[PDB]
Amino acid sequence: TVFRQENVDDYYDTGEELGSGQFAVVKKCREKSTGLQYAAKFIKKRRTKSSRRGVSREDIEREVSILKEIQHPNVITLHEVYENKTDVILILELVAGGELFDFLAEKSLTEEEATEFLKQILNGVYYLHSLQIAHFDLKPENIMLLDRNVPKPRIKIIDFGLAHKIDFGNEFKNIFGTPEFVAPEIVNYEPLGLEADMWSIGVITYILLSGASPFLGDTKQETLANVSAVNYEFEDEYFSNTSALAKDFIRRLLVKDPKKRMTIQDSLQHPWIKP
Ligand SMILES: O=C(/C=C/c1ccc(O)c(Br)c1)c1ccc(O)cc1O
Repeated sequence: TVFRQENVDDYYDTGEELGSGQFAVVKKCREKSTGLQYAAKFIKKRRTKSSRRGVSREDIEREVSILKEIQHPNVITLHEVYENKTDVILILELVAGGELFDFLAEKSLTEEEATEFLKQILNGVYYLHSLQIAHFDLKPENIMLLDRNVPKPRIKIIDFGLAHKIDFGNEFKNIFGTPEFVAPEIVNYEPLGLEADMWSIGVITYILLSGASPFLGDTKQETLANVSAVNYEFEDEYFSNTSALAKDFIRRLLVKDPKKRMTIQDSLQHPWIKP
């Protein structure tokens, strides 16, 4: 699939940089014809077949095709796609309130503050999983707020760069996600499905309530070894006033066997969440 090949700078002006990764940079932008503001994600293309730099066209097209399907209050919306010889440029909904990660560093959350965020995450993941879309990269960095100066900020899931459609209940690919948040089946190079996202939500919930990462080691290999062995515990120093039911929710997500892990529907019916 080909994208718009006119120069993006003829239709948008860019501003503040919003974020920067190995193969992409995101810049605030403004559409000249409407004054409306967006986030432009510039993805570096691969320059040869065998190269390891840049993102393969297959991977870029997969992300675009997923973004084109989704429309939900808790997921980013895609506006337009441009390309040139160097980059594919996704014009995405602007989410300007900052990361859940950075907002976390400002303060641990109470269970009410945590569940208010978590319920929005669960609602977005429920929508995705309903469409058989696995995100495969859920982590505080990919959860951003629309406005961080309200008592109950609204969140959006960003970054569909690892997301896959799961038409057969599992996909057999490598997911090089972030060690602290990937499920044991990713660490072990196993077939992957929607369950991997539910493990990541369990990790996110642990961090939201405690300020601490449950599997984090001193090196990436230690973190990955801890994930595979399900080597975590609730430290009393961090969890002593956290309810048992919040711990129960986490414990039913941080389950090695994906078949025994809570699904997204289970998580919404769990007594800690269900109203
Ligand atoms: O920084 C990133 C996310 C940014 C963002 C900020 C505000 C937004 O509205 C939107 Br959409 C995205 C990022 C994304 C992908 C990647 O491969 C590397 C990255 O660093």
